[PDB]
Amino acid sequence: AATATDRLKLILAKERTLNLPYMEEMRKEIIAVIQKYTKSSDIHFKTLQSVETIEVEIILP
Amino acid sequence: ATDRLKLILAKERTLNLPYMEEMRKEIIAVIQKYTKSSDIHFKTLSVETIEVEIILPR
Repeated sequence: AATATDRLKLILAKERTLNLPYMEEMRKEIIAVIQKYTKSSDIHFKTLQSVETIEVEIILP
Repeated sequence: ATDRLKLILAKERTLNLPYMEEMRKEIIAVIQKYTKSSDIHFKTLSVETIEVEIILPR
């Protein structure tokens, strides 16, 4: 319903064309930081215009 | 013209998160650690969203 379970959402957008070989490493660390301050353990992260959005859904404790 | 990056951290504005703004700080740090970007813009806008637009330097 419109009440139980607190979520947090993180989006990382970039040029689909762009290189950046560390995106992964960055993803991992970014998530690591969130878990640190939110103590969350339920984390969902998927990838997909021509913009690419690493989407990350985080359920708070 | 310029290669940008953008990040959104969204939450329900009601919800009380003492640590927001710390996460923001830290998270930016990580991004800088990896992008080395000297240019960063963050603003806060039912749903509170923290947006960080980042300009890559390389």
